[PDB]
Amino acid sequence: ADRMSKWTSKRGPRSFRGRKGRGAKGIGFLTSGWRFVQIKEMVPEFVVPDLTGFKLKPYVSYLAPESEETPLTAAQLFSEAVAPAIEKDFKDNLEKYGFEPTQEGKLFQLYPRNFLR
Amino acid sequence: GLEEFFDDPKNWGQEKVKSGAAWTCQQLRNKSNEDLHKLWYVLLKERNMLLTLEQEAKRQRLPMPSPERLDKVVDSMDALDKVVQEREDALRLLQTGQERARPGAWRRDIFGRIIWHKFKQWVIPWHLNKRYNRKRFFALPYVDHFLRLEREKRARIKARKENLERKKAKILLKKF
Amino acid sequence: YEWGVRSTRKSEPPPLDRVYEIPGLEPITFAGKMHFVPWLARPIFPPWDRGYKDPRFYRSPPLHEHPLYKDQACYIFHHRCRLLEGVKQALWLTKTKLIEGLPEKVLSLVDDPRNHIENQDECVLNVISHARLWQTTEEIPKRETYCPVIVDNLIQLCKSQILKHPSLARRICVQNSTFSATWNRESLLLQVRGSGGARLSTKDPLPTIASREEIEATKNHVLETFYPISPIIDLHECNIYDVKNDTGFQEGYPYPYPHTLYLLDKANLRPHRLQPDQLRAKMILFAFGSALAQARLLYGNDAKVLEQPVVVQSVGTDGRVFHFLVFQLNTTDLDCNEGVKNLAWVDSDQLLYQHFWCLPVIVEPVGPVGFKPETFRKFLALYLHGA
Amino acid sequence: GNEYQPSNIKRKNKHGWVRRLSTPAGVQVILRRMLKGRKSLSH
Amino acid sequence: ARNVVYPLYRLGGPQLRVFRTNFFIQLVRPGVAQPEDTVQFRIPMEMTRVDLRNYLEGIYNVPVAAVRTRVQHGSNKRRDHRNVRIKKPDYKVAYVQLAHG
Amino acid sequence: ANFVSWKSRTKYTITPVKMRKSGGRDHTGRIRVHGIGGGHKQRYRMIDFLRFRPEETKSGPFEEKVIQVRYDPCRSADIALVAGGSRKRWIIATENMQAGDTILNSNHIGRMAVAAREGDAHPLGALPVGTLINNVESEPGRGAQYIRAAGTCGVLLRKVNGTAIIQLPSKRQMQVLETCVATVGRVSNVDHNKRVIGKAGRNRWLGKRPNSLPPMKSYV
Amino acid sequence: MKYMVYPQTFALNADRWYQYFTKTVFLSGLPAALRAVACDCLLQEHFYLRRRRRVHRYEESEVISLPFLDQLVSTLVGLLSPHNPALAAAALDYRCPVHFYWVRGEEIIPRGHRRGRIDDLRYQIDDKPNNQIRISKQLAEFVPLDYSVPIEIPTIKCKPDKLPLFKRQYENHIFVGSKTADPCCYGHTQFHLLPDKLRRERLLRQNCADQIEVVFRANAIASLFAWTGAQAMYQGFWSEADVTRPFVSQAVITDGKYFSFFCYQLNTLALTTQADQNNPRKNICWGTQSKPLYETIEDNDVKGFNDDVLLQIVHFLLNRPK
RNA sequence: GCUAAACCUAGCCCCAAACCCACUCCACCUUACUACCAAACCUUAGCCAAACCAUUUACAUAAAGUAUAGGCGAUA
RNA sequence: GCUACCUAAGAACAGAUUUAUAGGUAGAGGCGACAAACCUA
RNA sequence: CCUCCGCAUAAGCCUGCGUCAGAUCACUGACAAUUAACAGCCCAAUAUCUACAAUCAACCAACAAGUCAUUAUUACCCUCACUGUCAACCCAACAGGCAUGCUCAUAAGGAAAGGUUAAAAAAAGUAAAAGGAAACAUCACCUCUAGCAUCACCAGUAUUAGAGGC
Ligand SMILES: [Mg+2]
Ligand SMILES: [Mg+2]
Ligand SMILES: [Mg+2]
Ligand SMILES: [Mg+2]
Ligand SMILES: [Mg+2]
Ligand SMILES: [Mg+2]
Ligand SMILES: [Mg+2]
Ligand SMILES: [Mg+2]
Ligand SMILES: [Mg+2]
Ligand SMILES: [Mg+2]
Repeated sequence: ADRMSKWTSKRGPRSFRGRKGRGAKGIGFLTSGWRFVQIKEMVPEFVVPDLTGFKLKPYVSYLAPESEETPLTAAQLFSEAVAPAIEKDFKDNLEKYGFEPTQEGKLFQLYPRNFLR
Repeated sequence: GLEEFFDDPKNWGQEKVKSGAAWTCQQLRNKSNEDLHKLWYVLLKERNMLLTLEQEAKRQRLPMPSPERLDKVVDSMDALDKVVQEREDALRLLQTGQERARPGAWRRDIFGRIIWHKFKQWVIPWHLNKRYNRKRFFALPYVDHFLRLEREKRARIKARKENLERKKAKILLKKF
Repeated sequence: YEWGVRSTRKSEPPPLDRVYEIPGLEPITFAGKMHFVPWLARPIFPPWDRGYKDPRFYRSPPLHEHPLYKDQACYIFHHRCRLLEGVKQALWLTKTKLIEGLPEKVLSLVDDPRNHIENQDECVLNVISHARLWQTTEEIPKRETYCPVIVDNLIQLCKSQILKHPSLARRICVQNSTFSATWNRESLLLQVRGSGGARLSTKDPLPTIASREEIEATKNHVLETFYPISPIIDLHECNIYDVKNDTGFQEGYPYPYPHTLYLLDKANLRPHRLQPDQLRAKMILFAFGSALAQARLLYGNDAKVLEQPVVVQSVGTDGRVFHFLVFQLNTTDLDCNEGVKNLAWVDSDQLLYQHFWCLPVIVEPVGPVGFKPETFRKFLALYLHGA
Repeated sequence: GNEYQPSNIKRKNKHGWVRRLSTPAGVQVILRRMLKGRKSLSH
Repeated sequence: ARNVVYPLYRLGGPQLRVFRTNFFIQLVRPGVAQPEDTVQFRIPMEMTRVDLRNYLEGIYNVPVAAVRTRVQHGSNKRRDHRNVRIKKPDYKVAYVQLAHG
Repeated sequence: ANFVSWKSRTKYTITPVKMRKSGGRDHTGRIRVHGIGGGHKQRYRMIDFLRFRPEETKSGPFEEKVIQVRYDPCRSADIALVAGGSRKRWIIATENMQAGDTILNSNHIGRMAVAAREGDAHPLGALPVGTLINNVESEPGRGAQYIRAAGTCGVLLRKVNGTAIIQLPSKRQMQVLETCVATVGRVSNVDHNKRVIGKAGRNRWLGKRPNSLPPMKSYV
Repeated sequence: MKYMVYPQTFALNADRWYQYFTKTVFLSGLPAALRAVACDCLLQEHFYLRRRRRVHRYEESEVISLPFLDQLVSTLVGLLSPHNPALAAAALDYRCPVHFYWVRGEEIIPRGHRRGRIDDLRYQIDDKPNNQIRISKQLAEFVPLDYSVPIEIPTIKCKPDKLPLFKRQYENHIFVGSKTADPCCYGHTQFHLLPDKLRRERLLRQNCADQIEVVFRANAIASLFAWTGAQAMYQGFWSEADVTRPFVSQAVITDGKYFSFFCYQLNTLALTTQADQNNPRKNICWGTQSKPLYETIEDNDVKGFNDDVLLQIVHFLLNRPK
């Protein structure tokens, strides 16, 4: 006879506790003997680089000046990236410019996205 | 090296940690992607230091040495994330141009309202998906009176706010 | 009346509308959207396939496209194979003669009291207390765990009695034993694939039991078939078969000649177990199977009279009740129904005890009841039989 | 008297959302609560 | 790896790496007396135990050996001026017992 | 209200299976029959309605050997689970049908009557008019519906050209074709009516809670 | 309530905490055709048997190595039957557990309706080595009865929860592997096969470098105090009446890739707090480093027979009462 | 004297005009707030008023509350 | 989801017994050893 | 001096006499807790066996007629994830119930006397001479209807199914 709480872990009986969980992402699979096998394939993989020798400190000193908030406009960035290649090529078929027909073969595709955060 | 899980032991007890302002977004926007990874990891370390320090301050039931430092590091990390999202959005706009980064649609749900549903990456197909076919995303005529009633409630709040604002304006002009 | 109502069967398909029956125009079905819904025309999808190959849902290829599906189906004898007519069916299928009473060739070792363990009935009662009383943490265990443990105990007693003579010390006992073999009898092809207990093997085989005069006299022995029940019933219809012979052991195995086998039904229910005559026939059939397996391992599929008759023994245990036998085959022309055939000498109902009483009354003694160690003398003699 | 002897499995059965959404009158019930604007839109 | 859908993975997919993992962490002093070889933390609501091992190995390269998870439900007996049940921040806590003494 | 029907298997097998009772309750969930259902637990085995059912790769008559009439809760008379060839089938035991006897099912209708056994089943053309019969079918191959209770018996009152007429257990004339097969004699568990429960324990254990001439029929 | 001490334990540095739960002395050291027979068994369960089911490491020791050690122990008993006469009177139980109760621990339960009071912090240990040989004559003592030693056992640092454990209720079974009614009171030796989830390969996947040794020593100490308390109970002793003649035990623990031995001269059949004040006696559990016996896997036969393994097997299998 | 009183002003009221609501990331029809394997429309009814009860009966201005219909009894 | 009756599938000691759990019968009803009793003060 | 309880799991609730301070027979805010082997959470296809109860299971002795078994062939390699664990607890009157495993008073647990005085009327107990009362269901039986099948009756066939009477 109580309902206003959330539906977190503790609700009712054994299996009723058993199915749901908090906000994890699943890692393995359930096979015989009620034994879970978790592959290294589906696991999270957090490989950060080496931090030695990077001179950019975590905070920025207040002695530096201020600038203008230049949002990464798609046309502006596209012009800035494709200006020299198109300028040389027209002075000289967008595959030379790198236009992607489909991202079906790339590691980090965009539509759908397969990267992480 | 667990020694980084606490902050610098030298600054302990100094009542204030002399930290600079957060990195400006456009200023941070001029750094490389590898440099961006470096900045994010450094931000993670400093933020962890902040969380541990604040929780310990609660455990010691005392004030905080540098209260603005935690939120400042959070804000700088958020700005770096904004830059990362801007770059990924520029990539999505250039390469294919789809608007919402996840593929999805606008449709109607069993509550009868108009919404945008998100598709989910799943193996089996929509002609055999045992769960997705159970998703009753259809509405017969039995949603009419409730839908118009929802319109009615929306309009009631609308006229209420308008009347409140204009009458408050009338009293305000009466004050002059 | 055909069995089974249609109610819990599959749902009948509703009538597809004539919109799909349009001769020229493909209807605007539910394909573009994602709603198996009423507000449109029903999408009709073709047969798609899962391109990915994964363990989780990879279904078998059809069993007409299988790489090995012969027209001549194998009649199989497995560990669950309860024969129909009992040992008559076993004698029909394996083409073997039965002789009541044990064979005296090994039984002559049990005549002298020198081949006996000291306080043999006392050590037997000790095994009885270990099994029926002191097996597990429970107060009174069921025979399901006890009887196989009792077989293990008797096997250990036999292994420990080896100080008197090193001969059976040249023998080993291995578990997880699964042999398989084929035999063509009268017209039918049969395959026995059996996994059992106490694969008791050694280096050299034991000698023959009876003389070749009895082998010639086996021509007069006739298989009493059943009618109208043919003796091909109570097998497993292996419609997909694979022609081979399985010795149960790969190459490089020392001491691979079989001697004897031990079987029991570890069932929680007598209904879940083999019947006593049925278990005796099961032991006889598994004996013939391991014998034919050794014959194929030694000289292969030569359907004729073997130069040395292959012989092995086996015993079933009911927890207290045991039934032992020894079988000697010398011929392999199982398609032929005459001539020399296998022979069997058996001693059934060789019980360890009448029953077990775990608690007193008010009175009767506690422990094993109706114990007879002369059958235990016979079993211990069989443990050294042919060595 | 101890009549209310509730149980969570039967609770989410007889008062849940799937069952309350299985027949369209319950969908109307959901909508009625929605225009009533409660919080516990189901049980 | 919180607040995002991770990519769908098949039988033999690529190793789904990270770029800048957002799952920050907080390791506090123990409250009751505890053994020496373990340090615990108030990890956020998302990551796995092996994920905690990996995040520690990334940040500091610690010798993670054992990993522990307990779901402390926040309490729900404390009321606001509107007199309503307002549950606290619930938290799932973790512990990494570190190796090599 | 989604109770699936108890008879869920479609293939014949020698063993009984667990079936779900109704207790008089209909598939609309209310009791359609008063005082029905709820006895001691029993399982449902496939009872073969066709006495002579041809097997795989076979034709004509076939004999078989029985195992044991046990008291099967699925029937009122005794039971004859019998194996023949490679097929096992449980039929209703006759008045004189014991274990160890061989039972032959034949379908051939001879020129004259056939002196069959006590528990033998044959076509209507292979039987004398005025013979005690049991397990009477209604059509050729439909299955032995009529005259199947314990101790019941029926006499073939007349035989016409390709037709038989038999008095049913209610002394009602039933006229079927000669292409229908029936078993001779009376069914087992005789004098089951002559029995006294003594108390209400057996009647309540029989699946029961407390409570709330004809013209000649033809089939050819 | 009772704490639970699983034999094939998981925890790091667990030998010390299990030792404080055991209050034993932890010391290093010790107190023909066989090699061919052992290689034959290894080849039998490894190569000479055709596996119908494909060999899954989901049952790695569960499909091969347990039958391997079983064959080794049975054939070893058969071979050494000439050497030690008491082996004739010995039973060889296989894959059977034994149960006993440890009684040590005293602290008020922290928070609740049973506050402040002393509660008998019992614990129940029930476990199985792979195969146990049981002797009808009690073995002699390795060190003397109450043979003192220089070092002191490690002591607990905190409550019984901060190390990996749990406390449940289960029936207080105190069993030698059998009831009191069986004749074979003491034991001959024991043979333990490790669980798969703590594999040395899995330990290599783990960061725990040396603690496989801790694992072996701990499960051995558990089995040793187990069989010893079984001796004490079958000897009629109690915590109400301390046992005097030394509790003698011997055992082998294996994990397929290595082997190890252990022995026990247990002394404190009563280790409860009400008697722990008047407690000058102390028990000892001896064991040396684990070592590998079977080295590699060729196609036909194995090579590099670590002859110390079978020699120590005979050595622990040969001792007898006088 | 204490309890107490009293105080404006929150925002509601009707209208005028005008067409509105629905994507921080996420998840959300299984036990809704959990990342994953082989089915829809089918006439509203009824009282009330007849002094009880039954056919009948509702769920811009002007002609005109006239022509139509009423157990020709109440009205629409 | 109490209770009435039934199904599924467990439990205790001697039946027309009781009961842990799911599920089913909706008022113009079901259920009823029929008390013109029950089905949430 | 009490304890026919108590300890656990089950269900069910939801941190609810843990810690540091306030002052409300003398509750509020902040901080800390419960680190699994037990229990869930499962199980790659297509066919094919699965009559021989259980009661200590060996006899006797039955009826209410039995609560539990694979096998054949193909495909398949990588391992320890996630979630419950606390407590003086739950339903109701402003008398009671709670399924299951152990201890049958005990190792655990608990306090009916706020303080006094010793009135009647009442309530509970002890004691008292002398006398010793001054209808419904149902077995059995009878009657009636129905000659037969794929969602009840019924997977049944008039020694059957249903309805009435005593
Ligand atoms: Mg946990
Ligand atoms: Mg009126
Ligand atoms: Mg209910
Ligand atoms: Mg476990
Ligand atoms: Mg608890
Ligand atoms: Mg007390
Ligand atoms: Mg009091
Ligand atoms: Mg008083
Ligand atoms: Mg008197
Ligand atoms: Mg008197």
